[PDB]
Amino acid sequence: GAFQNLFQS
Amino acid sequence: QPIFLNVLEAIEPGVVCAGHDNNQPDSFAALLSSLNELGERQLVHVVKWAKALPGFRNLHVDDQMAVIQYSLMGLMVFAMGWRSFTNVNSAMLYFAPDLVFNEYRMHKSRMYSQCVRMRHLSQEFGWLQITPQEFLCMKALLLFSIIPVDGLKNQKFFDELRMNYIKELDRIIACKRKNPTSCSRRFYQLTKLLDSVQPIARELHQFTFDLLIKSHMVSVDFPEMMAEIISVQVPKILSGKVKPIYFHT
Ligand SMILES: C[C@](O)(CS(=O)(=O)c1ccc(F)cc1)C(=O)Nc1ccc(C#N)c(C(F)(F)F)c1
Repeated sequence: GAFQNLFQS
Repeated sequence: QPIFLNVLEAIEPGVVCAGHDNNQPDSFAALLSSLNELGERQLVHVVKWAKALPGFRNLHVDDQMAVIQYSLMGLMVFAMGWRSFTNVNSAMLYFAPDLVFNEYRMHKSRMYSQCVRMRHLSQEFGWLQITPQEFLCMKALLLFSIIPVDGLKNQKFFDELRMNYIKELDRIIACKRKNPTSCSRRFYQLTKLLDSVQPIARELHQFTFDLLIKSHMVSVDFPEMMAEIISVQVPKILSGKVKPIYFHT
């Protein structure tokens, strides 16, 4: 979700 | 050198501003919308900080994400208690340079009870004379202070990391050494202080959960990312599925 994609960049 | 302490100071994040309109009169919706936005901003910096911590990449990617989310509130509350101590000697709550709470705001936000607990925590830094070094080591230990009761994916590496952060904080505690009355007691004091972050983060979790639930009916905006964390991870804490690791009983 939204946090994993933050975690990604 | 003091390798470990160097790293903690090197990665410690800068000032994060909330973007709040300090010339509008205070309403609940504005204060809470500014806090939700600041919450997301500080979360972005917490991810970067955390990923740079010694050993953090020993953890399974999934344990990494989970401890960030679970420990977010305790972390922000602790950093904020320190900022209030250093910036205003604990008279007000220094969420951000552009979002300082006086008693009127504490009350308009409808989080007075939680705010008063936070101010107390802030005074404690004074009372105990916490050094900037002890602060940094304690804050680092808080990212490893809250886990699912059913354990993590690679729990053994977590256990080792945490043990090693406990060690570093013991190595660094402030005392005249030829007396472990100070050193053994200092540790006691600091671990009591760390424990007390948890009920406060729990009250704040409870209030934010409730606010998300009724948010449409009170005009508070949650960033999409905060909405997901509140609805997906927050309730594991409130339901007892994820729990703090306490020093004392
Ligand atoms: C009400 C709320 O905005 C909720 S939130 O930021 O969306 C949030 C959502 C999920 C979490 F796991 C933690 C925090 C909040 O707790 N904000 C907030 C923002 C900044 C700071 C600081 N500093 C704090 C506090 F911890 F210090 F209270 C709290």
